[PDB]
Amino acid sequence: LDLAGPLLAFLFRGMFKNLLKEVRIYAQKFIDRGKDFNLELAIKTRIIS
Amino acid sequence: GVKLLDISELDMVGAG
Amino acid sequence: FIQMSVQRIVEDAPPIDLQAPPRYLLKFEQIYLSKPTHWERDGAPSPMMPNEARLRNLTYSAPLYVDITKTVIKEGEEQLQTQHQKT
Repeated sequence: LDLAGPLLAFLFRGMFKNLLKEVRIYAQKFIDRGKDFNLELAIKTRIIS
Repeated sequence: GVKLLDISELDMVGAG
Repeated sequence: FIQMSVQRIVEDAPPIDLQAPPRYLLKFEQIYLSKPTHWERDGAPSPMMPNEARLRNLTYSAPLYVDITKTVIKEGEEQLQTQHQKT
């Protein structure tokens, strides 16, 4: 019986995967520009929320 | 385990 | 879920590796929650009560922070490890 716990864990997996994909895209974009990315702007917080 | 933060340790970065 | 499974989902995530060359590593280590708070239009945190959430059509939610270690190597055989606390 998947309760709130396993269920929310299942969602949080995909959402954290998507967050890591987003910061990968942002960091690759700014690294290929030759300059350091700001980590705090790389995170799109609205994915999880 | 996940730590708890008190409300006084929340910096006002969410406003900036 | 909150106390254990979230921290495990973060810990078992593979660290992020980026190139152009300048190598960049990202690793998430520790997880933090505060009590459910609310920032008004002034951006001022305040403890949000569930009755307020029912009444004002808010979401009884707690912000989530993570400690992140970025380890950048500029192919000079040196690693700069900068840590952002409570991101």
